Amino acid sequence: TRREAIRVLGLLGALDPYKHKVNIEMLVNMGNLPLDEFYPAVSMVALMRIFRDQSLSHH
Amino acid sequence: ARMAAAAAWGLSMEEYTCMIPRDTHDGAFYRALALHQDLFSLAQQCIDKARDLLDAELTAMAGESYSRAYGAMVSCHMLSELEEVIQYKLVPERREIIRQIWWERLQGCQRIVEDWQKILMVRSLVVSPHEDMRTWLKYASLCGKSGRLALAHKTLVLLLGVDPSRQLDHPLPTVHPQVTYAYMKNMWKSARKIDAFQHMQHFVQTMQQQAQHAIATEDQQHKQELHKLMARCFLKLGEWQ
Repeated sequence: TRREAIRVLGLLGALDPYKHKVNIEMLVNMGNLPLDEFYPAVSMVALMRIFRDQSLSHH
Repeated sequence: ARMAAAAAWGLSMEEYTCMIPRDTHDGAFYRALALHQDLFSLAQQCIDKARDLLDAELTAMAGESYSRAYGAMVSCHMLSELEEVIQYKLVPERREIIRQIWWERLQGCQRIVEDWQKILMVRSLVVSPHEDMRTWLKYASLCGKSGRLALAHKTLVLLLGVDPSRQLDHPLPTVHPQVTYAYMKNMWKSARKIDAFQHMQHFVQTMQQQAQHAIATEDQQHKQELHKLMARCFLKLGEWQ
């Protein structure tokens, strides 16, 4: 299957990647914030990442 | 003798292939040697094995946002045209259309001399280079010097059948008028600018003679084309003057 995909790509012909593209968190925060406020706001971010997922129903 | 094989494609190969391992895609590529020898059954096997090796290389180049993959992508194109060569000689009826397909495929490749030369290095096994004059005109249009003046000189020698290294003083060639125009543009891109202008005047004169001969329906296709060339030459006869 991969060999056939290679055959397909070769059959389609050459292409300019320029023509292709034309025609088709924590560190930044820590540099300005005090960590005593940031890291609770990291724990909250992780908690909310888990919260919005179905696995919350298990944990 | 891989580098020797890269030149022996245009010349040798049976000797140089023995020093290329089979486990690199160049091994299969230059063993399909098989295309010089009309060994189609071996050629298909080598092509498929090359597709396997290029799969191994593509699964690595896929990481870098598919930017380097262009190189491997070109190899895919190369491999496909090998099969076309196997068809090109084998079936005369598809031959007319394989030339058009090869043209369309070449229109998409990046304007790079080396990859282009590899493409025609594959294709020239079955088409003589002086037949596909449009493709070599585009080769001339790749750059002002076509990469370097030696390459432009060789392209002109191929298209003309004339050797300016010995025949620069010769009058204008009997080549198709487009290549005459290209050759004079190349002469203008040198010290002999005044002589290039005089040759342009000569070319306009003889194309006017041809147009006078071409006053007829059956040759109007030339005449219309000739008008364009005359127009171009006249435009140059202004600016060059």
